[PDB]
Amino acid sequence: AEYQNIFSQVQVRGPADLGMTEDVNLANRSGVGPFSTLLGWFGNAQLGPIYLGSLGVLSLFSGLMWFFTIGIWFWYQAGWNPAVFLRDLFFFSLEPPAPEYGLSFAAPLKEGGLWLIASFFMFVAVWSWWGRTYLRAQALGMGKHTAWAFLSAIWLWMVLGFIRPILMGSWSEAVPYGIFSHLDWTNNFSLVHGNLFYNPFHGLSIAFLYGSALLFAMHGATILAVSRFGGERELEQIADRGTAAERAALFWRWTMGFNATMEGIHRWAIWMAVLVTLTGGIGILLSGTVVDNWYVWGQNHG
Amino acid sequence: ALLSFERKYRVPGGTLVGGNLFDFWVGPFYVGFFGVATFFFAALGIILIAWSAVLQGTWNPQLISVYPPALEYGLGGAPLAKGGLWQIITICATGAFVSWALREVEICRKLGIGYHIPFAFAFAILAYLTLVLFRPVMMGAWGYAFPYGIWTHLDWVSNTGYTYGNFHYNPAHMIAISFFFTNALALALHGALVLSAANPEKGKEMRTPDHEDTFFRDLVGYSIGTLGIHRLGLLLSLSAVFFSALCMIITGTIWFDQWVDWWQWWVKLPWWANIPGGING
Amino acid sequence: DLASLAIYSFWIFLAGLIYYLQTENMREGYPLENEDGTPAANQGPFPLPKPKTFILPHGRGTLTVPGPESEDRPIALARTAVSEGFPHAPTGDPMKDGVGPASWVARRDLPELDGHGHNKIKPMKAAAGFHVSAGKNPIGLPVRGCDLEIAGKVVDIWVDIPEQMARFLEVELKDGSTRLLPMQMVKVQSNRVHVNALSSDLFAGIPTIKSPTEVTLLEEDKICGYVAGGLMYAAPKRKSV
Ligand code: BCL
Ligand code: BCL
Ligand SMILES: CC[C@H]1c2cc3[nH]c4c(c3C)C(=O)[C@H](C(=O)OC)c4c3nc(cc4[nH]c(cc(n2)[C@@H]1C)c(C(C)=O)c4C)[C@@H](C)[C@@H]3CCC(=O)OC/C=C(\C)CCC[C@H](C)CCC[C@H](C)CCCC(C)C
Ligand SMILES: CC[C@H]1c2cc3[nH]c4c(c3C)C(=O)[C@H](C(=O)OC)c4c3nc(cc4[nH]c(cc(n2)[C@@H]1C)c(C(C)=O)c4C)[C@@H](C)[C@@H]3CCC(=O)OC/C=C(\C)CCC[C@H](C)CCC[C@H](C)CCCC(C)C
Ligand SMILES: CCCCCCCC[C@@H](Br)[C@@H](Br)CCCCCCCC(=O)OC[C@H](COP(=O)(O)OCC[N+](C)(C)C)OC(=O)CCCCCCC[C@H](Br)[C@@H](Br)CCCCCCCC
Ligand SMILES: CCCCCCCCCCCC[N+](C)(C)[O-]
Ligand SMILES: CCCCCCCCCCCC[N+](C)(C)[O-]
Ligand SMILES: CCCCCCCCCCCC[N+](C)(C)[O-]
Ligand SMILES: CCCCCCCCCCCC[N+](C)(C)[O-]
Ligand SMILES: CCCCCCCCCCCC[N+](C)(C)[O-]
Ligand SMILES: [Cl-]
Ligand SMILES: [Cl-]
Ligand SMILES: [Fe+3]
Ligand SMILES: [K+]
Repeated sequence: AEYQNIFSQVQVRGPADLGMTEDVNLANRSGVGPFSTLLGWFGNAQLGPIYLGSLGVLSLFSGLMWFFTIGIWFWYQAGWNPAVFLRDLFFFSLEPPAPEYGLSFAAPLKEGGLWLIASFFMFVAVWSWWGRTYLRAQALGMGKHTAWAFLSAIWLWMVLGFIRPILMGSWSEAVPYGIFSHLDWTNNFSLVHGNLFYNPFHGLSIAFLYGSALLFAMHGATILAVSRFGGERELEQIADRGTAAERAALFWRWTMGFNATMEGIHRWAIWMAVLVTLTGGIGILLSGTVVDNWYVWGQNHG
Repeated sequence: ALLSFERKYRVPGGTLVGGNLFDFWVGPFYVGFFGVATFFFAALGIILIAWSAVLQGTWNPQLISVYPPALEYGLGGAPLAKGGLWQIITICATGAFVSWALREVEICRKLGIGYHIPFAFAFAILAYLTLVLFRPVMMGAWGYAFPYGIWTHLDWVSNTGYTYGNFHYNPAHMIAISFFFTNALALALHGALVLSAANPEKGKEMRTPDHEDTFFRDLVGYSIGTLGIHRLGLLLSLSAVFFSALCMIITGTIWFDQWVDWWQWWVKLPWWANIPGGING
Repeated sequence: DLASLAIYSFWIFLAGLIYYLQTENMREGYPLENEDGTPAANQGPFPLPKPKTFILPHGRGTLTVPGPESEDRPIALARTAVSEGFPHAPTGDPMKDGVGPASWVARRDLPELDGHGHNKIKPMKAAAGFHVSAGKNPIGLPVRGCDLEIAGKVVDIWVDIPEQMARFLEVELKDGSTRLLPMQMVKVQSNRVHVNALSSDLFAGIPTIKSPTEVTLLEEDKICGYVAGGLMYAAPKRKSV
């Protein structure tokens, strides 16, 4: 067989790569972690260094407190018994306050308060992490596309957990922290809003989610197909088009009649992905605020 | 018309069938024997769909729907009006997809590139064939396939899922979803990453792949690298489709009860089955 | 109704987005050409975008696209038909002339640089601290062509320093000179390295590098093109296997 370049045949290693400096405060980088020959068959073998300034510490601490809060509730539900905790793991659930409390913070700990504490910590963890994505880009002189992309994911999450509950008048509308309980929530949400397949924004969100799989299979396959000419060196193919970039375009021109460039395919990419959650969040936000029943709505609007 | 750099690559050769008989282009499109096969299968397909439309009595594309034979037909043939057309259109569809994959192989051979693209595509085709061919055959009837209609196929998704309760509880389906959501996460990151390096802050020099590794290591403590990430996207998206095919091939065949109840095997392991407390005691 | 307003607006946005994306993907290769290299009459309904300029690192200049497209090299091919749409036959040896699947682009004849301005790809012998860390080490193995004959022996791995990966094998020929083989086009086996794309007699014609401790982007393209070309053009010399 031709070698297909999914796994490497030979690994080479050199001194740990401590990274570019540009404007980064080096006092906040760790040393390098270990090298993993296991990862190195597929990607880079090197772990670390990681940058952890104050916003990183904040984000991690908060993320851990989100997790500790949920886990405390789970162990309690398990009667402090480890066997039960493992047995029933996917069944435990930290549930928001009852409708009766609206948007207040008056609910007892065992019945809503703990949920708010958990959400509080999640909110801090995510937004400070969002800040990290901007700031690490800025220190390296780079564009802010990652932070802008991450924001599209934040959008769905904010809508589900915070914006839509606030607009509906109660925390009882937010999502519970539990593996099965959150799946039950999702299912119920569709039923109660007359079936999300009738929400055109849900349909679009699916188009994009499937489309992202289509597109990354296309793109990943294409780059690997032209790796025998250095295709994965995309930045330098952008700066100085090579026969990798030309064979890649012409594959697609000849197949489907049009094609991308090495830079441009990344723009099709970022947008296919980001529109999953952008359209998704619109779809959800409209549900029960403006549209109670997508079936019904669809009968009156095409 | 050609791209500015295209002519040097439009040489003879690479065909799998027909020698040079079909070694040519129409505009940008490569033809080949598989281009002719594709056109034939697609064209016949669309014509049969259109005729089906006429027997439904509509031309609205939001209403046109071609349904497989009813379950009573088993795996036999059915009259055209009542399932036959679906069976023919499925054969045309399959023919067109495989012809498309094989045309892609011819294009690779002419271009001197690897075969990764049509190989990837073959996963999509196998997903399709699981729903319209393999699953219905194992379940004993074409009527278990989905119908070809913009909205009617969505009805089929929903009826098929609710046959087994909340379909969320299918474990292969959970894995499949994980791969889909992870794939889209990976696609956002990769696109943003390359663009952030190609389009730095105003007035600054393009960054380097080294800057891209640095960004990720600074952020999460790890960078998969530029080969890595293309390997990853391909793996994530192909795995998402493999697990999709899997999650349906087992449904109605090896498992056909409510998917939530499958999870009782774990809960009822003997060492903790009867320990009191928790949700299940 | 607010949902109707949002979906209507979304479609308008998505059409403008697609427009914008398609025009961004026309910064290379356009305007479209006739087969003789002159501008085609039908450019499509998308106009070329306004140019952008990339500032290249390390004093290497800028790139402005779209701009004047030109191959900057002779294309040894000729028409085989009196009308548009047919193949173009090589007029000499397509492997030597670099056409078809043997094609290369006139990239810069300088090496690709890393973040620190050092050559990105080096022979491992010149790469401080670099060594094989996993897998069969190919240095020392004889190299076999698709004619099942030995074309030479592996004398080094050329490695990407910043991404810590093997990019080429350097292969010494019967006469003492060396060539680079792309890593993606070799199969490292327990007792040999096998090259499907080239028969042993084609190894000498692999395009050489002008300095033995670096490669230029132009040189990579000639090497990679040539070796890929062999899939098609060495097919006569390729035994069943
Ligand atoms: C995969 C699991 C289920 C299923 C579940 C869903 C759900 C759930 C949804 C869709 C949605 C869609 N599905 Mg479906 N769908 C299935 C199988 C298929 C098949 C197939 C031959 O196997 C096709 C062609 C489609 C096609 C479609 C599109 C009509 C629509 C957007 C998809 C998209 O963007 O994908 C990603 C691909 C791209 C972005 C590339 C572009 C593909 C284009 C849009 C395909 C057009 C097809 C055309 C209208 C069909 C006729 C072909 C002609 C006769 C030649 N589905 C199977 C049965 N599908 C969504 C919708 O809005 O439906 C109304 C939606 O919510
Ligand atoms: C019975 C169920 C209903 C249904 C109910 C819903 C509901 C309810 C929702 C969806 C939504 C979606 N559904 Mg639906 N859905 C159904 C049928 C389908 C079918 C199908 C084949 O039948 C498909 C393919 C889909 C597909 C989709 C997606 C397009 C969309 C979610 C996108 C996404 O990326 O979310 C995942 C992305 C996120 C959740 C963003 C997360 C971002 C945050 C910031 C990450 C934080 C991480 C945190 C810090 C933890 C860190 C962990 C670390 C590893 C430590 N649905 C049926 C009809 N669906 C969502 C949507 O947008 O709908 C419009 C939604 O709310
Ligand atoms: C645009 C649409 C898609 C998208 C995009 C997207 N997501 C993103 C981004 C972008 C562009 C980021 O930049 C950001 C990121 O950083 O990615 C690497 C992110 C992100 N998307 C994430 C997840 C995520 N994204 C999802 C979805 C999506 N993301 C969409 C499909 C989903 C789902 C549900 O589909 C999930 C679950 C995170 C990986 C990351 C944001 C991180 C974050 O907010 O973190 C805060 C929480 C913490 C810091 C707590 C972590 C605690 C650690 C585990 C410490 C461990 C120490 C311990 C002692 C170890 C012991 C145990 C070990 C032995 C295991
Ligand atoms: C395996 C991972 C993912 C993937 C990958 C993938 N798809 C691919 C490829 C790859 C690698 C290609 O190379 C190929 C391509 O050319 O893309 C531009 C393709 C392709 N994926 C496509 C679509 C597509 N892929 C999808 C999914 C996926 N593709 C996965 C998520 C989906 C869905 C629903 O999620 C769709 C809709 C096409 C754009 C393209 C293949 C085009 C093709 O086969 O053309 C030849 C056939 C015709 C032109 C028409 C045939 C007409 C039929 C005879 C009649 C129609 C019958 C049909 C069954 C009716 C459907 C009705 C619907 C309402 C349900
Ligand atoms: C579970 C993963 C999902 C997380 C969800 C959130 C996004 C992902 C993030 Br939040 C996660 Br992956 C990040 C968590 C990582 C926590 C790491 C701990 C940091 C640490 O221990 O540092 C302490 C310590 C102090 O160093 P210092 O004293 O500064 O040394 C001197 C500096 N010098 C050399 C310049 C002089 O550092 C060390 O010495 C040990 C090195 C730490 C190893 C590097 C961490 C590797 C990380 Br955890 C990798 Br494996 C994560 C894997 C990929 C995650 C991908 C997530 C996205 C899908
Ligand atoms: C982030 C993904 C982790 C990848 C880990 C899996 C790699 C296993 C590779 C085995 C391949 C070994 N070999 C010699 C066949 O190439
Ligand atoms: C803060 C807003 C919440 C939005 C949706 C939350 C669903 C979380 C999914 C279950 C997490 C359970 N876990 C990881 C703690 O075990
Ligand atoms: C997302 C909608 C799916 C259908 C899109 C069909 C696009 C066809 C593009 C082919 C272009 C061929 N040509 C010569 C006109 O460039
Ligand atoms: C699959 C390609 C999607 C692009 C097509 C959407 C653009 C149509 C915009 C005009 C439609 C009429 N309307 C209601 C939006 O004004
Ligand atoms: C999902 C949307 C993807 C469809 C994109 C349609 C772009 C068609 C571009 C055809 C133009 C090609 N041309 C003539 C400029 O070379
Ligand atoms: Cl492999
Ligand atoms: Cl019918
Ligand atoms: Fe890429
Ligand atoms: K060395």
